[PDB]
Amino acid sequence: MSVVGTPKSAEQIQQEWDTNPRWKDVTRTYSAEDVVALQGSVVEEHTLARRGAEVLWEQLHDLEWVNALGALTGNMAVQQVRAGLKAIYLSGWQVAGDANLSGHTYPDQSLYPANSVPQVVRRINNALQRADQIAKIEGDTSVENWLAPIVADGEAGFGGALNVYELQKALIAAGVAGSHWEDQLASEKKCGHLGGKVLIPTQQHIRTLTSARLAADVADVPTVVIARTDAEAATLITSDVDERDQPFITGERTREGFYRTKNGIEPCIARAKAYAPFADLIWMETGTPDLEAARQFSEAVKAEYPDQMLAYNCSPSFNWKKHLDDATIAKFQKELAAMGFKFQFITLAGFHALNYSMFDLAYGYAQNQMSAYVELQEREFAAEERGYTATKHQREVGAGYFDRIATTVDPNSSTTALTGSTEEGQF
Amino acid sequence: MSVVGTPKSAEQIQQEWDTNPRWKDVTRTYSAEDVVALQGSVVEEHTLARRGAEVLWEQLHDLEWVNALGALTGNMAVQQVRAGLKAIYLSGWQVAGDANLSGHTYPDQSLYPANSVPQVVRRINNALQRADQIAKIEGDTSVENWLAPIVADGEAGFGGALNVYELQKALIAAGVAGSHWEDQLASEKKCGHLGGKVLIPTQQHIRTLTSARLAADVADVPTVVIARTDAEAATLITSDVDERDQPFITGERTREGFYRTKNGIEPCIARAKAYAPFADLIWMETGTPDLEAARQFSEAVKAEYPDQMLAYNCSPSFNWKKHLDDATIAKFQKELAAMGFKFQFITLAGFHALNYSMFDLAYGYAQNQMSAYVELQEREFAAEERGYTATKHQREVGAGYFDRIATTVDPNSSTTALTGSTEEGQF
Amino acid sequence: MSVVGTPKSAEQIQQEWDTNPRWKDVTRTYSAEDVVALQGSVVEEHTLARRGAEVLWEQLHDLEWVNALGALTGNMAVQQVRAGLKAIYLSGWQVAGDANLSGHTYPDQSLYPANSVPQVVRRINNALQRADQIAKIEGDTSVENWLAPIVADGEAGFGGALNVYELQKALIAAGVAGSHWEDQLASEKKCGHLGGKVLIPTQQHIRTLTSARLAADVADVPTVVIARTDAEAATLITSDVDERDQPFITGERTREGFYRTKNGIEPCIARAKAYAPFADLIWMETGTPDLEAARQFSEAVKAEYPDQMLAYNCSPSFNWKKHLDDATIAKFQKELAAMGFKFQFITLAGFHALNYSMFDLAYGYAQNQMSAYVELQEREFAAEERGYTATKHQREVGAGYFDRIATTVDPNSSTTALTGSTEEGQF
Amino acid sequence: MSVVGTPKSAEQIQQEWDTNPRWKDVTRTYSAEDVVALQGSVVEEHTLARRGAEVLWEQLHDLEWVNALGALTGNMAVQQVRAGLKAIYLSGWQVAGDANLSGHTYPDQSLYPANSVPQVVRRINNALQRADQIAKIEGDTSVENWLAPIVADGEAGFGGALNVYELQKALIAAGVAGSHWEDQLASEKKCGHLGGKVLIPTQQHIRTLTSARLAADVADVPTVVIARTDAEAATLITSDVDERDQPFITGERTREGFYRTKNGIEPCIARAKAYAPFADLIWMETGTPDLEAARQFSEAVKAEYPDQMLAYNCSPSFNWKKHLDDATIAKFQKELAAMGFKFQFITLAGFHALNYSMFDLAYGYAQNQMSAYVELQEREFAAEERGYTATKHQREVGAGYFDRIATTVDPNSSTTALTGSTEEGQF
Ligand SMILES: [Mg+2]
Ligand SMILES: [Mg+2]
Ligand SMILES: [Mg+2]
Ligand SMILES: [Mg+2]
Ligand SMILES: [Mg+2]
Repeated sequence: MSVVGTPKSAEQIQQEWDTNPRWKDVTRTYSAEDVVALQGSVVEEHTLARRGAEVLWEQLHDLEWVNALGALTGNMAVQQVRAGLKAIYLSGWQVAGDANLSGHTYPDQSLYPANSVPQVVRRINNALQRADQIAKIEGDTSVENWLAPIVADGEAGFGGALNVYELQKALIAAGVAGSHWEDQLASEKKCGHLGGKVLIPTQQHIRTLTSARLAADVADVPTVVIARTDAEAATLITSDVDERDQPFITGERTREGFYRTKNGIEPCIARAKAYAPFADLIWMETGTPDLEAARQFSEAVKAEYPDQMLAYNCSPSFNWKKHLDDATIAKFQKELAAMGFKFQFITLAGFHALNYSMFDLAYGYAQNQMSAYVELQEREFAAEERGYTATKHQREVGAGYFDRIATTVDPNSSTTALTGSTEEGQF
Repeated sequence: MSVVGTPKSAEQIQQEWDTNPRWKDVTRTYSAEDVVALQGSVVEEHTLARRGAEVLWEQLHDLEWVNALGALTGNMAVQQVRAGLKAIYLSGWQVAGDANLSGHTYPDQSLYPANSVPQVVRRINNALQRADQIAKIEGDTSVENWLAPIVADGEAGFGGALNVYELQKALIAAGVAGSHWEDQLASEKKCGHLGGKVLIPTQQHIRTLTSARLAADVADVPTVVIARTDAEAATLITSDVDERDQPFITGERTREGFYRTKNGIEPCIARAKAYAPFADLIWMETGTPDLEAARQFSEAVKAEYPDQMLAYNCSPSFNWKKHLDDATIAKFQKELAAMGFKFQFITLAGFHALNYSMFDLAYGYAQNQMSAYVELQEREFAAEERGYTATKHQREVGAGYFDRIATTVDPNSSTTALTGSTEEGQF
Repeated sequence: MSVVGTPKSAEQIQQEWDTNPRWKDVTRTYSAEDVVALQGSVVEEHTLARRGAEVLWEQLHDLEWVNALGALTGNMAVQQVRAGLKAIYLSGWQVAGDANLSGHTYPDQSLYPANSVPQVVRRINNALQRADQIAKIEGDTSVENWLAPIVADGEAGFGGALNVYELQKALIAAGVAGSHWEDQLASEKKCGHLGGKVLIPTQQHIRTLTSARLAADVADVPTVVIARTDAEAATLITSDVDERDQPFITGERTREGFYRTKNGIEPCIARAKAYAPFADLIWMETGTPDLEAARQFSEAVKAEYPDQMLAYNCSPSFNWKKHLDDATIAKFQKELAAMGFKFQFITLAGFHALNYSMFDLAYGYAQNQMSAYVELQEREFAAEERGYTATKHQREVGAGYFDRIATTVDPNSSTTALTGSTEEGQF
Repeated sequence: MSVVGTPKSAEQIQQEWDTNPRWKDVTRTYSAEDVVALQGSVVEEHTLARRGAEVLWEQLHDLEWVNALGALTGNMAVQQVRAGLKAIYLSGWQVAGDANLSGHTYPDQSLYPANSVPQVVRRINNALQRADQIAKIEGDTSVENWLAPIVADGEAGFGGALNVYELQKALIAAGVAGSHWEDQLASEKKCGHLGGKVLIPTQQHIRTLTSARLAADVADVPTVVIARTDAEAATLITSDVDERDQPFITGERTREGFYRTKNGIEPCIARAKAYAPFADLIWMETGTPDLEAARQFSEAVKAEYPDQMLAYNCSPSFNWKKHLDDATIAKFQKELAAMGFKFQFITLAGFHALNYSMFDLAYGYAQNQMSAYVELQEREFAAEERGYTATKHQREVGAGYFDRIATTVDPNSSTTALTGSTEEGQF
């Protein structure tokens, strides 16, 4: 036998919950003994999840606010970090659209296999690790921490409390820093800005949030748990069993058996308060980018919970200039941070940048061929003064790093890559 | 017992070989009976592989030339077709860098799992199929053919003839139209524009081209087979056993057992000639974008095989404006076309478009937050006159197509997505 | 543009629904035109799905009955067919237990990723195809059909109607012949012999059966659709919306909002009758093997639907000796077949055979080392008289088939595998 | 900003290499600073790989010998440990045959995707972890260590030194304890007991072993590195470049350029000695299970390398009773153990166990239906005396464990699985 990965005792775990300020405003309805009972004889260490979660928590407290863009590939996350961004957002919508394990293009309705997001978390972490390895051998100290924390989409958990548990565990195994969970019926899940949304009862989402925390505790990592409510626009709910939901129930039913419910900020606020003890961050989806509406939500929840941090989705599902002038747009995130919205993210940033940049290049290329590509390459060259490095694509993906591996195994290797390359001679 | 998928007879196959103009200049050193014995009692129909290969072959003869850009995600290929391109190039380098089944970022050295490119082939077809389905329910006739032919990188085959066979079979099952195969040692494979390259003997590559043809024949599809030679810059070869290679052997050997060999256009020309009976297209990697060297290579091959189509890599591994003036860049592809270069491609187009667009957005975002994203969204709106559609990301990704499935199953469904979406109300 | 895989006209499909006996007893609530609307410009052929479904249907009408054993690996399926079986069962329980895409061991509660069963379907077809390729090379006419139809577990569809649709589509792409769908809540799905089952409303299961059929129609293949009811033991239902369900609802609720419902054969019979127009086979999960209960169910259904075929789970979750005697155990399937149970299967056969054989082997090995193994080898030699071939393991996994590919490419290869093998010299 | 996962200093690594008896006679031709240079800013902890490798190294010394059977599924490994076995062997031949990521059935020729064995390593560890978790909840302490060390097949590394590096790294991420590497040309790899084998030069294999050690060092885990030579039967070698290989070169060549070499125990002992400073265990492939040949190989090695442990493949490719008597067969492993073979394993145990046990059942089932199955269920019942537990399949697979998760999350949950089960009532 062995002591490696020996689980902590329940008293040690209790001590930590009582001692670490991380757990100041955090309610667990299960016991430390319950956690240990689920741990077996060996607890795998999850370095990147631990490191990420701790970094993320400090950033939410140390910065004015943390903003992120949705990344759907590893290289996308690398560029975000290279450009000075300090956190990464992993969008389930983007995974459905262009990066899931079925191989298919889907709308955002939880259609893809449930291990799809964990795979992209692991991909993003691998890509940042490579960027980190390359920087080290290059003596590049331009970025202090390549392993920026990742906050990923847990959707509606793909089923019940057990599905939620397995997803959080998978996300942790892959190195996630934070995960979010929404109070929608999993079998009818929608993007927050699609219609046809169905809520589940308040208590059912507390079970989800409890389940997400249990998985993190059993995995012995301080995963940041975010609760999201879709009650601003959802006109349906699965059941009227929960007394907290009954005030918005209208009596009318649909043919499927769903109850109609009165949507808006009011049930969002009540839901936020109920989730607060079980959420590190709280997020309500909205129909418009509106600062007053955000202030309204923020005030009401902080009245009850002064230190409860909030999250906001600066969604590309909004037509921004339709609703806001350049001046409000420019100050949007700053104002939001003043209200307690400490995590802010553009969910579909990667989808749009990728689709637009390839459309633009392919269109020019269709008309003018190489002239069109040369314009991009020249922009890349120009971008180097900003810190862009990917013009030299070979070193960017690690040709220099694997040369070092190769010469470590055999210094006189005849088959190394960078020496004699066009990159060496032309860039 | 059934007659679904029953194998043809050798006689039928032979007739096909004798009379189909597709096979005019194709040498097969195995028998039609050999093919049949490999087919068991059922042959699966590969619709996309068949359709793609037939469309590709006609475009090569119908169009002045077929050009393409490297796609590494499904959405990229969609935007390329939407912008008017008629074929998709699937780059092994890009798969190594940002889209392979290990989840890691790699340089272009055949490090990733051998089913990686096939998986991307299937993804790209899935994505094109989605765009096709959406076009049909939207009444969108702007794109003539959504299922553009995919030409994919078979690298050095990941081993010997059998690994080659299995890779070609997997590409076909995934629906590939064409595949290219290079005369390097698989265990030391490099991007053409990296150094450290090791050639295999001429006959070993003829064996590769034979295996790739054989897999296509057994799968019963007219897959376009592309032969690539890396002799312009490789200074090593695994063996001097082949008399056609001996004139360039120097005599010196490395510690690995590799022979030094004289690189340049001369051994490329000879190899291209030995490969011609086994290749629908021939491609030589070169160190610069140069019409004269292209002309030189084209002239010499055509003098011996007048109907031999060629392929040219318009590589991002070149510093284009360091080597050419804007006038020469503007005419490059049409000039190449005139010489017989019928398939032309920018291998790493995807990697650069993706990396540069995200660096630029993230950089802007870091300084201006929402102002930076809105500039992109506005550029997207502006692009609609050119044919861009992804600004409406919900329908782009099939929300309307799935709503159609939903209402087909249940016309009274209360939970369809687009009705009441912010997309519908703001776009 | 091309003719390959062009979709049929609505008129043509209608013609088939009208005139093909296959659809005699089949209700479709959507139209032929709805099917065409969803097929885009190109319809992929699915040879193995078509062949298997056609073959399965014929067998259901020819043989007294069709039985099968649950297979979780490809070799297992190969051996089942070798041993003379005519169909393969693909258990979701077994996939959860030992063959799903998360890599984890799960209980049967829809915990694993939704593309796990399609991947095993594809695996089993690949394995059978290799067995079929090898036979055609060894001139083995022993087995008449290596491509036995596969019937696969669709569970509760992993969510809503769209999740169901996507599962069926992926099952078909992998070459499934038939699929079964059960009337449970997916977020709380259970093995039928587990407790805590929650039913869905009758109409919701008709929605599922409809979705499964629609995916088959869109994919243009006559997949066998199987309807399963879990009403014998389930005491919970999600809603009281459906009038057909209301007679069993007690009026008592749970804290989650579920409704208590009266379980037993009576609701199973009512549900079966409701599912009948949408199901090629109907299957009632039961708590004990009981020829009497089976006849009761069988007679009640046939009274309304005389030609409705049924299916029966001979479940290892039963203690067979606690309930029955040797004489009846021997007649069991034959008697069921006379009541109209035309498809019969042992769900967990593979789990038990694999787990037991390995335990027995390992146990002996621990105390007796090589003696224990040598014994297994002897039985394998013995079993050769009954048709077993796996003792010559090299040729069993295709060493000779691949040698043939190798010599097809190059007859003079010095790197063939079987020549010089210890299989050639010791066997 | 974090110090979690900060790598050790060169000096600390150096100290471990100097003083820790683990690294006693281990040559590393690279430096401690070379290792650190490759580690980036963060080193991920690999709990199961560290634990397994440490445990395995101890067992190899504390125990008389360590023996193992090839496992190819997770359940298979659980039954091996349950039966008292102390280590698990992961066969590449078995992955090729029935458990690789292409989904196809293959002969043992390195045809499958290179990440296939790592996936089975992860699966096996997951399976053992589940069993550990259940046993802890059931108070079963009959197995002291559920997480038995896993020794895995690295084959010929799927290419060059960098492919070896990545395979070893993936094996470690998955939790491997040891890995073996053979001196064949990957592009022509064969199972040891097939023919058509090709050796690579001695120094090339040293490169392989050095790369495998480097990956383990960079990953900071004491992975057990095993070298295998295939020189006993191989009559071919890629090159005559290595002077240690020249004595066996005959001078004859093939049309492929390979060199004919004299096979036998002679080059095996020479290669064993060359590999010894780079291998924790040495393994020689034999034509027959002969104790005398093993004595001859062993003695020759210990005379120069006294502490060098050895490994032996008790292979099903041998017809065992065709060579040995029941008296020797029974003493075989004990005898080998004396000679210095502390690791012995049956490569294809799982294959034969699986294929036979399922052919047996399916064959009975085809004649006798349910009678055949109950025969099996009766044996499983009979085995609960020896410790067999899979009869109660629900608990075996985690039903009780997930019930505990469910009740921890919500003690009032009315949808738990075991209460009301047939397992709770019939077993
Ligand atoms: Mg989302
Ligand atoms: Mg809180
Ligand atoms: Mg390439
Ligand atoms: Mg099932
Ligand atoms: Mg092996």
